[PDB]
Amino acid sequence: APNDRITLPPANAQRTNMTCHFCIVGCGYHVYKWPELQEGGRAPEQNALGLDFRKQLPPLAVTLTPAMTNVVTEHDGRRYDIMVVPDKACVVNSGLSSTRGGKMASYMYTPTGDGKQRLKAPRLYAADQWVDTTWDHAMALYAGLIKKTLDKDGPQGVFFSCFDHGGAGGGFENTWGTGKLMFSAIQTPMVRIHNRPAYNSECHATREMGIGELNNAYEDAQLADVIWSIGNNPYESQTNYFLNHWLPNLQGATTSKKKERFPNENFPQARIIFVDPRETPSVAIARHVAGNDRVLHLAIEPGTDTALFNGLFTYVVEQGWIDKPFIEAHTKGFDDAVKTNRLSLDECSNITGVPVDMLKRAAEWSYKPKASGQAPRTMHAYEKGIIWGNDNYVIQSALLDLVIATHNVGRRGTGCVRMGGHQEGYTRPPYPGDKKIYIDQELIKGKGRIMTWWGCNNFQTSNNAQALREAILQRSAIVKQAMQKARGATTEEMVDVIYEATQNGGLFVTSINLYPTKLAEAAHLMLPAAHPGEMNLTSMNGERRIRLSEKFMDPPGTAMADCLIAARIANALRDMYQKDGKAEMAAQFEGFDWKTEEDAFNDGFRRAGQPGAPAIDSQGGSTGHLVTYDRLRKSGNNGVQLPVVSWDESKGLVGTEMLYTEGKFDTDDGKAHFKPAPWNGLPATVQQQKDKYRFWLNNGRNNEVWQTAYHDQYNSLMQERYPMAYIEMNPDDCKQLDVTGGDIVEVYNDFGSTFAMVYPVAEIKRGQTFMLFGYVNGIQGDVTTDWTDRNIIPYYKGTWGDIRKVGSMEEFKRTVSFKSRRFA
Amino acid sequence: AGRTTLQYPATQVSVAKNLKANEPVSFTYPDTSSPCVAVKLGSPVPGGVGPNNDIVAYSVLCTHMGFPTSYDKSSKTFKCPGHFTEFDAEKAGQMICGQATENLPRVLLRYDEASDALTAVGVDGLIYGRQANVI
Amino acid sequence: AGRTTLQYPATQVSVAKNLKANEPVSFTYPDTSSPCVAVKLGSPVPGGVGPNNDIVAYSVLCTHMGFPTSYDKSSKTFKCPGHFTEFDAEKAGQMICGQATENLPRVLLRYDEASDALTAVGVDGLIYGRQANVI
Ligand SMILES: Nc1nc2c(c(=O)[nH]1)N[C@H]1C(S)=C(S)[C@@H](COP(=O)(O)OP(=O)(O)OC[C@H]3O[C@@H](n4cnc5c(=O)[nH]c(N)nc54)[C@H](O)[C@@H]3O)O[C@H]1N2
Ligand SMILES: Nc1nc2c(c(=O)[nH]1)N[C@H]1C(S)=C(S)[C@@H](COP(=O)(O)OP(=O)(O)OC[C@H]3O[C@@H](n4cnc5c(=O)[nH]c(N)nc54)[C@H](O)[C@@H]3O)O[C@H]1N2
Ligand code: F3S
Ligand code: FES
Ligand code: FES
Ligand SMILES: [Mo+4]
Ligand code: NA
Repeated sequence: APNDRITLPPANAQRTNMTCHFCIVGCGYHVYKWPELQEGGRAPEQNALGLDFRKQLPPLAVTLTPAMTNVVTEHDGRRYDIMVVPDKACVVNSGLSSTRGGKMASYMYTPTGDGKQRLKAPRLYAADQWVDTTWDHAMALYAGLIKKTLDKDGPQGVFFSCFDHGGAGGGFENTWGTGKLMFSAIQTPMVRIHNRPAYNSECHATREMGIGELNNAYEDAQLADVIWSIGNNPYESQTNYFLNHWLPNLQGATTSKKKERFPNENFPQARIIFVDPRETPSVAIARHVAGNDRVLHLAIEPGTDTALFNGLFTYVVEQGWIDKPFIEAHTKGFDDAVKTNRLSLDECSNITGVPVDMLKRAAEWSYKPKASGQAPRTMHAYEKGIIWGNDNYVIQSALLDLVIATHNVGRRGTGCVRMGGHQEGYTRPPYPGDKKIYIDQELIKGKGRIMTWWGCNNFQTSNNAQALREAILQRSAIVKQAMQKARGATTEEMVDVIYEATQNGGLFVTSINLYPTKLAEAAHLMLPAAHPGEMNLTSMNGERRIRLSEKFMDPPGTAMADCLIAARIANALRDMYQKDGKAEMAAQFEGFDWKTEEDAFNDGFRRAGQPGAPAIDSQGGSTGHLVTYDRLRKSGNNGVQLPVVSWDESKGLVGTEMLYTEGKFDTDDGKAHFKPAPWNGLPATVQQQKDKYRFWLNNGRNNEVWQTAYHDQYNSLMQERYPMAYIEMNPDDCKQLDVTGGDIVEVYNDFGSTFAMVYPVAEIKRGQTFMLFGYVNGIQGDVTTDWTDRNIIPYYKGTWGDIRKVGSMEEFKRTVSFKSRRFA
Repeated sequence: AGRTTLQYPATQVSVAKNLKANEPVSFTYPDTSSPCVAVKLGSPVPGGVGPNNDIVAYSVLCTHMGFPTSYDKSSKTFKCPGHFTEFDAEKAGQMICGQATENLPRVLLRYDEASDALTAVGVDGLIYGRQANVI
Repeated sequence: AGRTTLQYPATQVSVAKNLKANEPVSFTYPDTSSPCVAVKLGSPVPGGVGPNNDIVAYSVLCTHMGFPTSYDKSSKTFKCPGHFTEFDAEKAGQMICGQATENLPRVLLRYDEASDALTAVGVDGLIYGRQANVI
């Protein structure tokens, strides 16, 4: 309650390790837990922080606020203070906390806090009202429907959209549990991923070219001469990688270390290049830190990345700023790529809009040999501006070509890497189908009997989201109406009622989640899940560093770890089949005899590539068995970078810093493969929107807001600052539409209609906008198209629309700052 | 015992009419290790004090990791050089963008019409680097 | 002056094995004007202590308007003669029916296996008729 003090952890308070729940960087934290009616003393040796609160602390001594504290009430009814604070000795973050990780304590479950509306028990929409139901009933209904569908339609009738990521709502236990359930037991191919509408990858091209997307260390960002940030706003989206590794390089604090590693190499002041249509907070901050002369913002025309990289590739080849020995010994296809990808600087400039002098300068900084003879160490970092860009596959083809020719993989201070989104934590059986299926289109077209959203919310985050919602709400309603007729039915009769409604266009919808979410508008069944700290969980960050987040409290009510929900489902289905005398079907549901999450770790990550093991695709590789919970605990928040190379009791886990340092790539022949990258303009579907409507509807992240705001929607500070999704608009465009900060606009096109509050931004180009994605009040995705690349990767950043004033929200004008988020 | 509130001192800052529009005054509260600013904004804001209800005051220590922020007269914000947090002086220290999880703490001023005095009497929010606002 | 917690005493009640199933013991905590009961319930409950995790203790002052409640052995509840509030000894003082807005406060017991001792070390909830549990 009181805003002007905090309770210090006692010197002997319990302390556990926790990786941040949220973004890829995976900053390390400590959780202090102690009884509510104890506290630490201000003297440094009388509190667990070892800090002297008897007088003012200096800058950088601590990160501690009330938002980093809480009081939990456990299953035994006893109350405990918690404090969740960053670990000063963690190599990832060196004691830094983002505004998002900083709120972890506040977003732990408590009966009266921000977590108050956590799912605590199964919820059933019994035709015309939400009620609680038992887990046994829920499993009878859910497994009963799956069983009926398997028995009559086979697996093709059972649909999922499921996380494949790490951190909270993911990780190695959870991805294995769900993957084993969906792929080995049920054996359904009707599965999409949390952020993309098929069972596919963000990185098909780079992987096929032999370069897995997480190939370096965070230390490489400290060793680089030049950093490219491509389709990426890292201060906001990978905060502490940018703050703890990128900025020290720009500031000159890593120059010593470069020169120590490389005695005979010049290291100029580091420089940074951003390829982004939009001038972001990251551009502004880079210029404040390094100066204007060390930052190059290539403010390309939306969707022109391929043309940019083809023009750069062409130029470095014509200048001879490539590594010919490297290409000759370790690559295939270079000569072909030179021809297919040829594009002059003048043509490049005309397509991208970037002037020729700036294209040449980027190449000069990045690829022209240093005075000491070596090529610059240029780390090429990319994210969703090109992963959700104009033809995912082709852009990566174009970029990786430039990288391979310039030998910017496998050398320290280089890498062509994803910056990442969530943390990573994938261990799954192979996908069981032989084709890519656009799951959302299939649902819209009326296929499937049961759909489970598991740790995602595509109502807010699908492409073409309005078409999806329309269809799902309708299909859901058919089931609701069918259930309505029933009175006094057994569970088995209800299963039959619902099954029949699905033959008539219906769809049974389950959500497995922390919260009701907007999915509750269509769901029939919701199951409560547990997040890290309420469970043990393993995951890795953007340099493959695996850590254990330790359990320290109980979940709300009967919430359960997702891997144990998957075991519960499997065991229900098994029992049903055993009882029906179907031994062969029963046996498909074996191998879920799990009592704790660690069981799922042992069954999945730790079996990969082992004798007698089934086929398992794991980020841990075949040395995953060397990792145990205990060994991770002893490693601390530093963990180990995967893959593990050895272990013994005296040296602990020893891992891998950088990939591809010996020139052996993940292809048949061990070489890196160049690929053609044709420039075909924008897709027709997108070009049609652009031809009809005025504004480029760019979209993405805000620093303060995490994802679909599942926690933030309950946070009064978050809600005061961002009550509605906002749209950055050019002020001249604003005046033309007679809107200002805190007005509400409709944004629309052929695909849909949504709303935002207007946020005038001087740095936005005329005819361009930027709307917060994924949010709880004004869903941006309504106006994204259905267009996807060859692998069903959406162009989420590729849509145009018109904007119409709704009116002036005086309350937003009184409460919300519309001041500039670009620091100068 | 019996006491749930902190024992804040009452410190005179200045008289309101000495303050010029958008020209910050520096002072310490609630002790000499806690730097603060008062500023007359020039137009009324919620909870502003003085004759034009436009005077506001803050702890200038960033609530992220405690560097002293600087007041920017062009934007009426406090900017942190540490990790680029920026706070809105016209929105009770609302974080515009940054890495803090707390708004910039407001120093509560009494304005006495009788004397024209502005007195610091408390703090809304927790000042960086402290177990309690009053050490 | 740094302190956010109350200064509760540590008061020995008895040894656990002296307590008989469903036979309440009376004691005072945290001072002689605060009557309390401890009882061995006979079956484990959440947060119960002792060898069989079934010992619980409460303030007996009704949290409505402060009459001393009486323990009813047949139902394992505390009943208030004032306006008929009844609290569940098996559900951490949950009000079954009545006019209070707060559960019966639990006296927090440490049980030491080495000595078999039950010591009252704090109070969860606010005792009737007090500004703070510790006067
Ligand atoms: N227009 C547009 N759309 C986009 C994007 C874009 O750039 N533009 N970005 C895309 C990208 S990169 C992504 S990652 C997706 C995100 O789309 P989603 O995955 O749909 O969104 P999240 O908010 O990550 O969803 C996480 C959900 O899981 C729940 N949850 C949290 N922890 C747990 C857990 O332990 N267990 C379970 N079972 N549930 C849990 C939360 O309550 C929440 O409902 O959006 C995509 N959509
Ligand atoms: N604060 C915060 N951080 C997060 C998240 C969050 O919700 N909140 N979510 C996490 C997740 S799941 C992900 S995927 C990552 C995403 O992290 P990023 O991909 O860094 O973030 P976005 O904001 O989606 O998009 C990055 C940039 O793409 C640019 N852009 C748009 N179209 C184009 C184009 O055609 N080409 C190019 N080159 N650039 C383009 C946009 O202007 C934008 O600045 O962030 C993660 N980190
Ligand atoms: S605190 Fe969390 S949100 Fe990312 S920058 Fe660090 S892992
Ligand atoms: S210390 Fe102010 S933004 Fe980090
Ligand atoms: S005094 Fe106990 S019910 Fe009123
Ligand atoms: Mo993502
Ligand atoms: Na809509």
